[PDB]
Order: sequence, then C-alpha cells, then structure tokens
Amino acid sequence: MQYKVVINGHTLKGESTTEAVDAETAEKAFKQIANDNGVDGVWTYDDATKTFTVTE
Repeated sequence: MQYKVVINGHTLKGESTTEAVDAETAEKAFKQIANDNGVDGVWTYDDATKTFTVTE
C-alpha cells in the first residue's frame, strides 16, 4: 500500500512516500525521517488517504 507523510515543520515542509505492507511499517519509516531532520511535532494519521501528518 502507498503511504505518505506530510511534514509541516518549522523549517522543513514537504512530503515523503513509501510502499509498505501496513501502516505500522510506514509509521516507523516516517518517524525515522522526522528524526533524521530534527522535526519534533505532533503526529496524526488519516487512514482515508494513508497519510501521516507531523505538525511542529
């Protein structure tokens, strides 16, 4: 399944996508991306669009 993270950061604004078997797998990948970029925000998940949002 095609999952996406929308990054609403103070400095970094954008999106990343990954193919994953489930949302738990995708989530762990997107949290590492946020960690790698120092993005520290609140996480929400929208399963209608398989999209995570992290909002700083």
